[PDB]
Amino acid sequence: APTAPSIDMYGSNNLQFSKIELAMETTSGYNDMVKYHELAKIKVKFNQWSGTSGDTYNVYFDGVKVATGAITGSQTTASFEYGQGGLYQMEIEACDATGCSKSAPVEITIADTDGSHLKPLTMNVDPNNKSYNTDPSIVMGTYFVEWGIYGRDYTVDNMPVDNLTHILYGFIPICGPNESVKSVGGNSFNALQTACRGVNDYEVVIHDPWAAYQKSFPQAGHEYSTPIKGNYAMLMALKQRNPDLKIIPSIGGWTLSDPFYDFVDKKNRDTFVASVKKFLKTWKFYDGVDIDWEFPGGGGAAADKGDPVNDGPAYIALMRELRVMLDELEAETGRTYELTSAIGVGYDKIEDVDYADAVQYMDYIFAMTYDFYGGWNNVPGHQTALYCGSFMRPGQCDGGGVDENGEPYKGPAYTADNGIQLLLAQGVPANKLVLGTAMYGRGWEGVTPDTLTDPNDPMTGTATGKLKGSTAQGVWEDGVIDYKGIKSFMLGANNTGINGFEYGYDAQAEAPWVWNRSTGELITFDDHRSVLAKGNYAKSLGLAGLFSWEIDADNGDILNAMHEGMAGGVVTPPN
Ligand SMILES: C[n+]1cc2c3c(ccc2c2ccc4cc5c(cc4c21)OCO5)OCO3
Ligand SMILES: C[n+]1cc2c3c(ccc2c2ccc4cc5c(cc4c21)OCO5)OCO3
Repeated sequence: APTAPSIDMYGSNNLQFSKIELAMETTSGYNDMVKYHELAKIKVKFNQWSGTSGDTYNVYFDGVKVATGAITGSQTTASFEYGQGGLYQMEIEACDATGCSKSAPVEITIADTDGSHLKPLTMNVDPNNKSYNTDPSIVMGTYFVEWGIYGRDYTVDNMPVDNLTHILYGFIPICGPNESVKSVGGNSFNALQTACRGVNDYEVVIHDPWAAYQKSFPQAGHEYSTPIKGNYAMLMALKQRNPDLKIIPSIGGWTLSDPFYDFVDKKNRDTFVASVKKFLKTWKFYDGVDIDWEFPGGGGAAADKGDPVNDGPAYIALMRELRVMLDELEAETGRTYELTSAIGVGYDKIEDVDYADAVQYMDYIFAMTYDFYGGWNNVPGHQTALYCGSFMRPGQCDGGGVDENGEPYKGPAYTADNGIQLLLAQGVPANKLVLGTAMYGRGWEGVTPDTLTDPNDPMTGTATGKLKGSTAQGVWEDGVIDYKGIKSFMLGANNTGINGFEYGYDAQAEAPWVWNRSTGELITFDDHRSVLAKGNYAKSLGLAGLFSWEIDADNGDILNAMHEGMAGGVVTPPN
């Protein structure tokens, strides 16, 4: 028989092959950093220094023949293409008319972006996240933010994955106009300009390739030379652990929506939709797309953008066109892909889209039932309430009244139910609506007892400015505090108030607050009671479930309350 091939491990890239080529120690344009191949190029060198070499080689993966070729004397390179990622035991055999002889088996890795080469992720979840057996029909969603791996020190293996159905990854930018990104300061705008170098306008890109696929996470077993690292390799390993989990890229958001206003021109929609198809072919762990345009008709970060006439029909066309494209991917792959969108729920945001037309293309609408009131001005109110609070004036709730100046309200007040009922009354099906819960508070200072028109209710006061604090307190921006910061610095373990704060609850609105009457610090948030009220409301109206912004800010209490409030319930999944 021929001499058995001896595999040259270092001549064959120690048997590590990848379908994706990712640049590693540089930051450049997206199309220069990311190159995906439908088939991996496998090149394995072997030698046969003694004896006869034979005529032909065969390569086996786990005892199955996957390639064959000619022997070339004493040193041969087996070259072939392979599609399916995984870890395989490889043997190389040499054959001639006298017989065949085979190398010892050795493990070969073919990396792919579905995580097929990876073991299930090792988790490190805060144990205050509890176990539930919520029915698998109900949505339990959250947003994981790409930058939460920095100061917030919250990584993919911290997520309480068994308590989630959907993880929306915030956020994928669109190349083009992006002045709003400069409002976050720091290097966000410049990092986008780098990502977009050599990329056509209106195509998606990864904003932070260090966080997405370059950073080595030791908890995930990453080495500097591992071919895919970052949050994305951890999400691929998480999908191996929990295969029914849906992980969906969220495109846009508050700071990244400026390009959507040019989608009134179909040519820019076509560029965008094609780039999303390419993105989902490149990054296989993703299960759909979420469109967070804030907002059709304007009222978002860009004060000079928004067209009430034209943006709704553009949004609807976008959804139509994305569902055509996702149907093409479903034909090509055999997979199911979801199309979702997070939307404003103030009456003035809902009126700018005919959701009765859009929702036929969509699996879910994530209703942004939060940010109703906040530190952008000095008017207290409930930022995430279901219903109208005690603080509101007569006729403010339904918008028939007049304000303190005598001027008509322009529409119903900002509450979750006023927006959910506007959506239901136009025919959006309840079982496509997902209710938002806040894992943060918004707040003010200067709300001292002398400013209250009703002494029992601090939401009748007036502020002097935004809540101030430090990042150790969960205050990453003035006026906004992580829930886990409110619990550590204002509520305490028994939920009865520490550090000079008192807890209160507006039972009409279903909304909690903490108030320090000495500093005038007042914070509006969601807590166990108000999240149980949202779950009861969702069960009552047959909504699809609940989601939250943002998972790094919880300590487990808010996601536990989301499950607790949904106990016993089931829903019909959208078809
Ligand atoms: C995109 N980034 C990169 C960062 C970063 C840091 C620290 C903070 C950030 C950051 C903080 C807040 C952000 C907020 C954002 C954002 C991006 C960021 C953001 O885009 C959407 O709104 O050290 C390395 O790189
Ligand atoms: C000014 N801002 C910044 C935001 C923001 C976010 C998320 C939401 C907001 C936001 C939401 C509602 C708002 C409503 C407003 C406003 C500002 C905002 C507002 O000014 C007038 O009424 O992550 C980046 O930064």
